[PDB]
Amino acid sequence: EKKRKIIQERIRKHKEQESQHMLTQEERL
Amino acid sequence: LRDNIQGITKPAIRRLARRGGVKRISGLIYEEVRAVLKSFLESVIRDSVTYTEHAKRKTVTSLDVVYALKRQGRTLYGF
Amino acid sequence: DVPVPLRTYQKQGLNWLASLYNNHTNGILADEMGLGKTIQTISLLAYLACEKENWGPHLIVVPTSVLLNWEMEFKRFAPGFKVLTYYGSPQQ
Amino acid sequence: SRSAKAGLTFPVGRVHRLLRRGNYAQRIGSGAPVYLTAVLEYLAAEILELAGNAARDNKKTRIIPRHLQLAIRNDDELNKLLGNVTIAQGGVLPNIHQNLLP
Amino acid sequence: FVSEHTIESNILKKANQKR
Amino acid sequence: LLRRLKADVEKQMPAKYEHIVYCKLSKRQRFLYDDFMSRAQTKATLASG
Amino acid sequence: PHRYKPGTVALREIRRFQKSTELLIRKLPFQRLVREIAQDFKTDLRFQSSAIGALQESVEAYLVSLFEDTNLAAIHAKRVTIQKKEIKLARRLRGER
Ligand SMILES: [Mg+2]
Repeated sequence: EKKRKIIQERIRKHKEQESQHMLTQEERL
Repeated sequence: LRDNIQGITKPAIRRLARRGGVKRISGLIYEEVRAVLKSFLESVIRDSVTYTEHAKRKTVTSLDVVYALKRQGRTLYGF
Repeated sequence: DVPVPLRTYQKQGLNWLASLYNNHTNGILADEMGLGKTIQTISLLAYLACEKENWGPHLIVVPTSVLLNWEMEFKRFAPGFKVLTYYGSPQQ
Repeated sequence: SRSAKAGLTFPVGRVHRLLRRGNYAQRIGSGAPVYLTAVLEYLAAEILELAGNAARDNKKTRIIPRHLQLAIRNDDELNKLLGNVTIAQGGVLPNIHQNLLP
Repeated sequence: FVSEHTIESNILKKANQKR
Repeated sequence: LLRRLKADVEKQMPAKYEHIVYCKLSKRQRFLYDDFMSRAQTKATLASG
Repeated sequence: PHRYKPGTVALREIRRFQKSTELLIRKLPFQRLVREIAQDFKTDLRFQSSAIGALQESVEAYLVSLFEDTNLAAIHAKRVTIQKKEIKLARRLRGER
């Protein structure tokens, strides 16, 4: 559970870091 | 409160020649066509001032330009 | 805010204008002078560039004495605003 | 309507007053005061077809004064009618001489 | 600028007691 | 309403002072004042409608 | 320094300038010439708003038609570009007076 708690926690935090709009890989890269 | 001309371009007169079918230039291309402009306009305004001084009356709405220039020899459409 | 990766008042105006535009709502942003309300407008204009592919021909209306206080702010804040010039309406 | 006597649709009342009082003929005696509106309808229809064809093309749906200038210079009957007129908000017919050209 | 009761030489000499 | 006053950045704001300076009315100033006051009296001051 | 033969780059100038509704006359001073003409003899014009555009386009028609007639008379001679003598030929035959 601890590993699950931490994995979900900081994947959510890094998502908030990244999840703003994004775009298609051909146009984003 | 009056303003006067400065020479009528190298560039814009060049584009005037460009739409006149001219690529290079001579020494008699820029200035003289503006002289023809001045002569023709002075003739048409001479006729206009004769008309408006013989009877001493003003003009009417924007329909005058098409009729006066047609008598002059080059009129316009667009509106 | 919903921004895309200055000071705090102008970016607060950015935040409010972002909450307004994506809601397609307007606002009487009665900011006192010196708090950069026009910079907040420019911030929204630039934020729209990366928020969505919607740029389009925008329009901004201002007293004419403030016209440098828009174009020079563009050239100082996000100079990426390409501009065509409109002066001498008949031929210039 | 007051104009559908012979396929016409332009207003008649003011036109009837003007043509009857044209101040050029004493009386239009049997008599085609509506023939001015007839040629008016004819010109309107031809302009409609030409402008629809022009606007629908160029991958657009509007008439730029360039297109109308091209249409005006295109016709020969209009050129014979009054060939001393020009269209504004456009350009002159493009030209380059082979002698001018390198 | 204040249009007072037609006096001069009063800018601070009334204020040296007013502090 | 997005209206925030100018004291949000306190300790980074210069103060404000107002200097009061008088100016006497010269002899010619009061003379012209009285002349136009008489003119206004004759005109009824254009201040009644 | 990609400097190519003049006349062909002048040809691309012609192609660019003879394609769209672009106003080739950088010509608000043409408007000032019109103002000097109009106020030369009289005053208190009180005309319409867009009449300046119409009169200027008539000026363009006259001048440009002169340009094509001059170029035709020039290629008539052994000189491709615009010459004053060709313009005299183009204007005198028109009945200038
Ligand atoms: Mg502001």
